Amino acid sequence: GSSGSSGKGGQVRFSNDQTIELEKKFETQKYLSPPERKRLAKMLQLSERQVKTWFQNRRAKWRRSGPSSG
Repeated sequence: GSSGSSGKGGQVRFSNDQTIELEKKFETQKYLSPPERKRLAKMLQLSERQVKTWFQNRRAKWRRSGPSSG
């Protein structure tokens, strides 16, 4: 009962599988060099700007989520 959730917010455009991986990646690396991001956009069928914006914004948020002060 107590259990609960929230969010489902954001003007992001991605697919189920796309999002799944898109995240599983940022986990191992908050960022991604051009060499990869380029190929990734082809693997997940996403766009460079989509793989560059998502991550970028992701970290910006993750930072606050993580205790890592500095």
